[PDB]
Amino acid sequence: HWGYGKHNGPEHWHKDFPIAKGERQSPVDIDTHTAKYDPSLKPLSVSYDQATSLRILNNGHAFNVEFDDSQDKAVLKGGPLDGTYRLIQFHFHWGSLDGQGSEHTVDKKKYAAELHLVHWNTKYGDFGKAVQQPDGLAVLGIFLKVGSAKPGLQKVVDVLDSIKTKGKSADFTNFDPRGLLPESLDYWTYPGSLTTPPLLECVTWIVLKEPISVSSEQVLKFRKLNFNGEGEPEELMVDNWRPAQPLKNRQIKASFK
Ligand SMILES: CC(C)NC[C@H](O)COc1ccc(S(N)(=O)=O)cc1
Ligand SMILES: CC(C)NC[C@H](O)COc1ccc(S(N)(=O)=O)cc1
Ligand SMILES: CC(C)NC[C@H](O)COc1ccc(S(N)(=O)=O)cc1
Ligand SMILES: CC(C)NC[C@H](O)COc1ccc(S(N)(=O)=O)cc1
Ligand SMILES: [Zn+2]
Repeated sequence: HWGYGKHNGPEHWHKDFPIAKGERQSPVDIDTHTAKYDPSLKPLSVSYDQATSLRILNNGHAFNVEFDDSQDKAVLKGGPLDGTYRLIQFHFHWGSLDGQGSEHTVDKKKYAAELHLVHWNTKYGDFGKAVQQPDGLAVLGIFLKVGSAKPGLQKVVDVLDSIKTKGKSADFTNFDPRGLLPESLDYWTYPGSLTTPPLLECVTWIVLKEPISVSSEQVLKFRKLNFNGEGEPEELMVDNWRPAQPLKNRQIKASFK
């Protein structure tokens, strides 16, 4: 199956997922001098106060913190979006070293990691229907750099020991994702795709300009996770990022001057 190794990584994905070479693939490089300020872009509305987290899962490619998305409890609206998008999960992509790990890049700069808060459009009823639509998902992407610790991340870091290997899960209730946001909500936005198979072209990407800082100890604990299942030869879960894809016939818009 697909992965991030030499024999199943991003250069192989097109053989089972031909949309890998499609017209609106993600991630991309964000050329800050080419992105156009769009004064018609509305401010983002992040309403996470009623969020209900449930569980954290090692799925063999990353770890997902999952939410109750059966009601409008934690939603994203505004910005480039029409309608209401419900938070279903967040996850990260990260590197084996601090100089790499993010999926999007900014003027070719790579950050140490990237957080993805995944939301689906409520007019399609459920997540599986939404991923079949060009405006079905909105993913809020947030860069991580290494510096001071992020206090709101520590609860996640401290549970990773219990989900070391693929298929393990743990209860993860009462987690507040507001503690993972930077101060500013200035953003870039463009139409794109899931960055892992099935690579569906269903995502409005909203990438925040301001990174969050995490400590070296926090990201070191990400790197102790395993791609493999329990009892299998250990493969550290590192460098689970897809590189930048061709922008093709797309414009990146900026919410800020
Ligand atoms: C785990 C054992 C069966 N070995 C796996 C097997 O060789 C499959 O190899 C592959 C290699 C690449 C892919 S793709 N186009 O999804 O990235 C799929 C299967
Ligand atoms: C009805 C409520 C409790 N929520 C149910 C909703 O279908 C959420 O289901 C989920 C939530 C997250 C995921 S994962 N590991 O892909 O991120 C999968 C199914
Ligand atoms: C209506 C809500 C609760 N749906 C979102 C929820 O997370 C369900 O997630 C999913 C996940 C997968 C599918 S499938 N295998 O049909 O594509 C459908 C819904
Ligand atoms: C096809 C459906 C039902 N299952 C999809 C699967 O859960 C993958 O979901 C996702 C969700 C988000 C992303 S990312 N890295 O772009 O934010 C990638 C895969
Ligand atoms: Zn992701």
